[PDB]
Amino acid sequence: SKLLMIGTGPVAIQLANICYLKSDYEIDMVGRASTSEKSKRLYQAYKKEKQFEVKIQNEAHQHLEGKFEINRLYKDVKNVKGEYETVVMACTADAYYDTLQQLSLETLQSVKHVILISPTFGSQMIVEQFMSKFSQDIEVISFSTYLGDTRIVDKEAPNHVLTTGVKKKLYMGSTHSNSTMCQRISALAEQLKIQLEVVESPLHAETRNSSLYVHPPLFMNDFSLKAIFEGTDVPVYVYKLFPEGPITMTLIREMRLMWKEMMAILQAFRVPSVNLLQFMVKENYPVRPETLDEGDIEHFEILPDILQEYLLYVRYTAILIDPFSQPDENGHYFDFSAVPFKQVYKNEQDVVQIPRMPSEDYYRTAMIQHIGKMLGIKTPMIDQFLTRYEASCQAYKDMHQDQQLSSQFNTNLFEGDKALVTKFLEIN
Amino acid sequence: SKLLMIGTGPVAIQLANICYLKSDYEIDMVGRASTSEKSKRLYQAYKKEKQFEVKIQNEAHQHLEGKFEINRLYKDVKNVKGEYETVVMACTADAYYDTLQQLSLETLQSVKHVILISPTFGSQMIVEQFMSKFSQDIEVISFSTYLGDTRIVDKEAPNHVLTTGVKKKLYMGSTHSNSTMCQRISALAEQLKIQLEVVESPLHAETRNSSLYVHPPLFMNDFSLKAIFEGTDVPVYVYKLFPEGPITMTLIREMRLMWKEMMAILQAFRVPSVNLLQFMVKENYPVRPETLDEGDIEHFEILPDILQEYLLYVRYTAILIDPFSQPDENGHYFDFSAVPFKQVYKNEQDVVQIPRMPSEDYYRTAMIQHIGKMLGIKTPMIDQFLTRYEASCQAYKDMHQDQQLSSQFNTNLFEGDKALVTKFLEIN
Ligand SMILES: NC(=O)c1ccc[n+]([C@@H]2O[C@H](COP(=O)([O-])OP(=O)(O)OC[C@H]3O[C@@H](n4cnc5c(N)ncnc54)[C@H](OP(=O)(O)O)[C@@H]3O)[C@@H](O)[C@H]2O)c1
Ligand SMILES: NC(=O)c1ccc[n+]([C@@H]2O[C@H](COP(=O)([O-])OP(=O)(O)OC[C@H]3O[C@@H](n4cnc5c(N)ncnc54)[C@H](OP(=O)(O)O)[C@@H]3O)[C@@H](O)[C@H]2O)c1
Ligand SMILES: C[C@H](N[C@@H](CCN[C@H](Cc1c[nH]cn1)C(=O)O)C(=O)O)C(=O)O
Ligand SMILES: C[C@H](N[C@@H](CCN[C@H](Cc1c[nH]cn1)C(=O)O)C(=O)O)C(=O)O
Repeated sequence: SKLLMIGTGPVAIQLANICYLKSDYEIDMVGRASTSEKSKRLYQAYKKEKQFEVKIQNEAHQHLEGKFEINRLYKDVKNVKGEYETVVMACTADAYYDTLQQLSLETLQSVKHVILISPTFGSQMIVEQFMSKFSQDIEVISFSTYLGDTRIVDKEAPNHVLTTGVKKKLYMGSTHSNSTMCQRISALAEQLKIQLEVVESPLHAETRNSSLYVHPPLFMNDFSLKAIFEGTDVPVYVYKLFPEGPITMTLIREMRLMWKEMMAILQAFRVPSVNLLQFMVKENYPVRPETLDEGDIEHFEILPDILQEYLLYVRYTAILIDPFSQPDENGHYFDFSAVPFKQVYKNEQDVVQIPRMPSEDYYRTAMIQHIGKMLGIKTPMIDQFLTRYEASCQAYKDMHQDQQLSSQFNTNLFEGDKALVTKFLEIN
Repeated sequence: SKLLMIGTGPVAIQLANICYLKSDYEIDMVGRASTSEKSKRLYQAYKKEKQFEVKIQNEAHQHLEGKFEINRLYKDVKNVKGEYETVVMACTADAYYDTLQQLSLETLQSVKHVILISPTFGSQMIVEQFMSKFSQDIEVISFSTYLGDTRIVDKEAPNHVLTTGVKKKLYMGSTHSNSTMCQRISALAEQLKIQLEVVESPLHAETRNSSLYVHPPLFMNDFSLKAIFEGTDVPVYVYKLFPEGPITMTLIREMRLMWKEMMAILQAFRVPSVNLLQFMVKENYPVRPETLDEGDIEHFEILPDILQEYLLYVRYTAILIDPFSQPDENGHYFDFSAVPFKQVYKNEQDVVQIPRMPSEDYYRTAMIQHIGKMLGIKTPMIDQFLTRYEASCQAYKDMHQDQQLSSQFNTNLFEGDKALVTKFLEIN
């Protein structure tokens, strides 16, 4: 009956409301004031109101709203003490190791379940291997992705969040097939009316995330990298066609390639492959039936390389607008394409930060590169994504010697995580 | 020293100014008051001012401007009498036969040169065969296209025209290789600083028109045909992607197919094939080097079918905007794509007209279908374009029994033209 929620962002608050209303756990949450003015605003705000709040936008999601109070908000990870049966990781996947290793020996020995909300590929292996020094039979659970979109509308009230969308389908894998925990999640899922698919293992669920395959080619190329680190003369956009954005036959080739390096790795683990196009079309944003042939979507994996690229290119062109939106009187639809790049930025202590795109993709990609080596698999497109990103960081360093920079710029991070995957893989 | 110019549109007026300033011909022109309120406005306007005028927009085209007076404006074709050495066809290609057959026996016997300004594929054969009953050694000349863009700014002054663009390259073929006429055109071409390419025959020049390959798939499909004959709830556009316009993997397949049916026919006549993509890109509107690989443009004809379609699709997507135009401060370029469909319309005597797209493409396509049969070549995509167009006409007839309709709606036109090609082809 004790639960530790690592995160104080909108994901963590949404999940905390779910555990509050539909579980028997006493819930403690943990951010970082030792480290983050964002966490400190949240802590200060919760301290004042003594309540979090989830609101909703679409009323089909009633189950998820509610005002609530938790048992204990910890200010910083090191402050955590005592025993916790279940731990929920509602932070970024590149902090899972860093954050667990700060918990006490006493705390780590008590843990039976670690649930990973937004894992990358390989996150369960890292977390299973690290937890193995403390429990003997740790249960680790992976979702494909967070269940929807939650955000803070007002930065000044970060304890008040708004869930706007919910995903059509999530996946879920456990180190312990059909555990009590697994069945409790499933039951919970249908309370919330969220289609959930249970799959053989955590790895399997972690590969059912489109962003794995799409974010790296989209953000780790010279066009995107310039827009983020250097800036451009006129605004450019993530989803537009060159020169308005990065998308190009080249970019699409790099995506097919990285997709296949990935399906090589998953054949090794005997995990089914992903029909990337079907995923995209039947689970993210839909296109008109006239745009793509149902038989090409369905057989995507057996079709020729050039044809796969064609189909992908076409997918992106189809979503320049929202083809199901309400066109205005001139035949013009909503410019769904016009998503700006987030650029490098100085936090309130004047330190240069790299935004989540592509920071977190560096992490994801670095991990898949390291899995790759250990397994005897090639990854030249991955290697290329990383080279490009490492070069832009260095270039930023050379170009901005007078500015304070974050550890995100440094080489080569994730040693602990790499070691942990190394170790895990030796064993099986 | 007598020249007959058939046409009183802006093409004819531009060409008449050229002959006036740079030839030794007495120039007569001929329209149709028996038939056209457009021709009658022009005749009335010329009658009043006793002068035509070409103005220019870009000053790189000086040579082409000028005010001028011709020897005789005929009101109608049948009014033509006397002898003419040279005849210039500045009318639509589907009227060449109809209009020549109205001239007197005396006139037709005098003619030595017929110059065809905007021929379709097969136009020279039609005109050579028909002229063979009158001259014995008629010279027929074909250009790829008219030399640029001329228009009337003000409908009320249709004797005043504006040439806005000039083509990068035209082609030119004669039944009489390297004739005096051929050399006089070439000399004239460089006076005007218009790159001209001389090719082996008229047929050869007639296939160096992108519209031959592009207009039929773009306009003779259900989406386009609906927009023209029926209308749509919101405006749609010729060059946009579905659902904003017709362009679709399907449409692109139909274009590759019709392109190849065409290259089958041209192999028979031992005429070189057209690299459709190179034509498009290096001679019409240019795209950024990052959009297409130079090696793919260059080797286009030997590349796989699916890849050819990909490349074409990409070409069209690249020209949604003008990628060389001056983007505004939000990163947005000129919406070069937003060309409306011209719809069926009632002339001033309440008769329903079908616009040039796709009227003239019906003609072009009907001719290539007829060449096809006679030569023992397949054309199922052509047949399909025509079937579709014939069906929409009929549907229009069934749906608008209370409205006066033009002969453009009727089946099956061009018998004379077909017979003439039949005859020509038997002989060689
Ligand atoms: N709707 C969504 O926002 C959404 C949707 C899909 C997936 N996700 C993913 O789920 C995770 C949490 O989402 P969120 O919206 O709650 O984001 P967030 O507010 O940035 O939450 C991350 C939480 O972990 C902390 N943290 C620890 N180490 C961190 C590091 N290295 N970088 C950044 N934060 C770190 C953050 O502290 P501070 O608050 O002090 O920064 C915060 O409390 C993220 O990976 C996110 O990409 C979110
Ligand atoms: N810049 C351009 O406009 C341009 C560019 C490239 C190619 N072209 C082509 O060159 C030809 C002439 O161009 P234009 O701009 O001078 O067009 P236009 O004004 O419509 O000229 C066609 C001339 O021929 C007459 N005509 C005879 N039979 C006709 C028929 N069945 N349908 C339509 N007109 C007929 C027209 O009479 P009325 O004047 O009484 O209609 C007119 O005098 C057209 O085929 C056009 O597509 C034009
Ligand atoms: C913003 C960041 N990542 C999103 C992905 C957001 N990507 C979509 C993808 C997309 C493709 N076409 C239009 N939108 C977007 O840019 O809004 C997520 O994990 O759900 C996050 O975790 O909050
Ligand atoms: C309008 C008609 N046909 C044109 C073709 C015009 N087609 C272009 C082609 C195009 C492709 N992308 C943008 N424009 C257009 O629609 O303006 C010609 O023969 O030069 C004419 O003869 O005057």
